[PDB]
Amino acid sequence: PSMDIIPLNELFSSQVENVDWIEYVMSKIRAESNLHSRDFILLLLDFRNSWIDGIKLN
Amino acid sequence: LLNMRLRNISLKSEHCILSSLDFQTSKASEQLTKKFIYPQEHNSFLKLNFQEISYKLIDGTSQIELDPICPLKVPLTAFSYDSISATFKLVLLPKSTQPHRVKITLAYELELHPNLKLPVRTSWETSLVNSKLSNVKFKFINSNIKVIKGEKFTMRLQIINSSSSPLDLVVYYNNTINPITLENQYQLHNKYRKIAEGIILLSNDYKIPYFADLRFIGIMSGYYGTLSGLKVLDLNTNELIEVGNGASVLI
Amino acid sequence: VQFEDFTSNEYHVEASHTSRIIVPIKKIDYKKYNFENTPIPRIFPGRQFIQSGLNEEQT
Repeated sequence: PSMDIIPLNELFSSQVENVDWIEYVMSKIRAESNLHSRDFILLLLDFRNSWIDGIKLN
Repeated sequence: LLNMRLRNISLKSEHCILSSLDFQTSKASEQLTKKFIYPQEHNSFLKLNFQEISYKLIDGTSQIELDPICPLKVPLTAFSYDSISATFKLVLLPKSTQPHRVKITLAYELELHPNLKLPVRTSWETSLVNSKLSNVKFKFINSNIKVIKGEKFTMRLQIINSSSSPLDLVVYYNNTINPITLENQYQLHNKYRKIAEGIILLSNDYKIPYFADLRFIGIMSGYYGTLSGLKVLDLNTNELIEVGNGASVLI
Repeated sequence: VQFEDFTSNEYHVEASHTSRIIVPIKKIDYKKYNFENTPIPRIFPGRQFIQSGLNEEQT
C-alpha cells in the first residue's frame, strides 16, 4: 500500500556484493561496457501483511 | 615588556574546553634592544625560554599542556601551546597561573635572567532534540558514529516521553526533491538532490507504538551531516518535527 | 529449550502467539530420594514466628 522509485549513482564494491540487487546490477554490467549506472533505477515496493502468520515472499 | 602573551579559549561543547596561550615577540619592545644590539653588532635578539608552565589556579594545582614542548629559543617569533580544561556545567569560572622564564643572552655570558607569571581566569565563553511541544525528547543512542560502506546498518532513536499515551507516532524519510544567485539555485539543488536520493530507510512508515532500529542502506557516498528528511509525525495536527541529528560518512 | 541433556529444535513464535514446546522427562524415584525435609530459610536471624501454623500432613 505505497510505492516509490529511486535512481542509482554508485558503482559499489565487491566486499559488500552479497545483497541481491547490487550483485544483480553488477553482474548485469560485467558485460555491456558502455553503461555504468544512471540507467539501472531502483523501485521500492513495500509489502504489508494483513494476516496472522509469516510468509516467505519471493 | 619584551614578549606579549595572550590566551584564547574555545568552547568545544561535545568535548572538553580548549584554551591555548600564545607567546609573541612584542615588536614595540624588540626595536628597543635591537638598537643596542646592532650598536653592539647583533641583528636580532636571542631570548631563551627555558621553563614555560601553566598551572591550574586553585588553593594549589597544576596541569600539563596537550602536546610536547622542548626548551627553545627564538629571535623574532611567536609560539602557542594548548592545554585542555574541563567543560563546566554552569557557573564556575576556573583560573590558571601561566608562569614563564625568558633568559636573555649576550656574548657567551651576561645572561640577564627574567621570569613572568600572569594569573587570570580561563573563562572566555564567547545531542538531544526536544519536541518543542510536550518534551518528547529524542536522542540517537549512537549519533555521529557511522562509517558505513554502502551496507545496511541500524540506528536507535531512543524516544523519551511523558509516559502518558506513549504509543502515538510514525517515522518516514520523504524521498522527494524539495522544490526550492543562479549558483545559489544550483547549490540548493545539489543539496536537495543528494539528501533525497542517497539513503533509503528500509522501514519506511514504521509506526512506532521506547526504542527503534530503523535500518537504512545508503546508496551514495559523502558525509551526510545532520541527516535531513527523517521526519516524524504525531497524533496532533502537524508535529512534523525533525531529528536534526546524527551523521554518517559512507566511505 | 535445553534440558540437562535434551535439546529441542528451533521453533518460531511470531508476535503474540503461543507455541507449546513439549519436553520429555523421566519420573523421580521415591525410594532413591528423600522428600520429607523442611526447605531451609536464607536467614538465621529472625525467630520467623517459630510456632509454625501447620499440621503434619499439610507440612
